[PDB]
Amino acid sequence: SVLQVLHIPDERLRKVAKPVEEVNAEIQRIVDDMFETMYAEEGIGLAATQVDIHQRIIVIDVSENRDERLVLINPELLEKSGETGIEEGCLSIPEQRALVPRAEKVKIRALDRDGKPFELEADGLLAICIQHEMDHLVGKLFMDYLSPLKQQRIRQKVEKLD
Ligand code: NI
Ligand SMILES: [S]
Repeated sequence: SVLQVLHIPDERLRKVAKPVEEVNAEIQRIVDDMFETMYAEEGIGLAATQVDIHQRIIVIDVSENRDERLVLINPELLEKSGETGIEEGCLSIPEQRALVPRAEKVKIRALDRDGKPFELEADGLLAICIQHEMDHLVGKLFMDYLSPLKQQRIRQKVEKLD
C-alpha cells in the first residue's frame, strides 16, 4: 500500500516517535508500505512520522540502482565525528532543497526488519541520510538548520505549490 506523505505545515511532523515495542507482522507491513511510498515518491529515505505513524521506524535506499533495502527500527547513535553537508531534500517539504550541516561519519545500532539487532558504521550519503531521517523521529526537519529568513521563504514557496 502507498501512504500519503504529510507536508509542512503539519503539526504531526513535529511529533516525537515512541520506540517500537515488538518487531512483528504488523511492524513489517508498515515497513514495506514505507518502502513502497519511498520509491513511489523517488526518495532516498523515509520515517514513519512522515506517513503519520509515530513509532521509531526508518527505511532507506542510498544506492544508485534503487535496489538496496536498509531498515532502522529503534535506531541509536553511538558515535560520530567530522562535518559534511550536501544539498538535502525532503518528501514532506515539497520541492525545496538546501545545504545542511551533518556529522561526516556515524555509528548506529538498531534492530533490522526481522527484529534482530545490528551495528552500522557509516559515511558518505548514508551518514547524511541516517541523520536526516532520525531527525524526523524527534520532530525535527532539515529547514530548522537555517536562518528564520530562509525558513520563511521555504514555507512561502510550499504554500503556493499545494
Ligand atoms: Ni525528510
Ligand atoms: S524524507
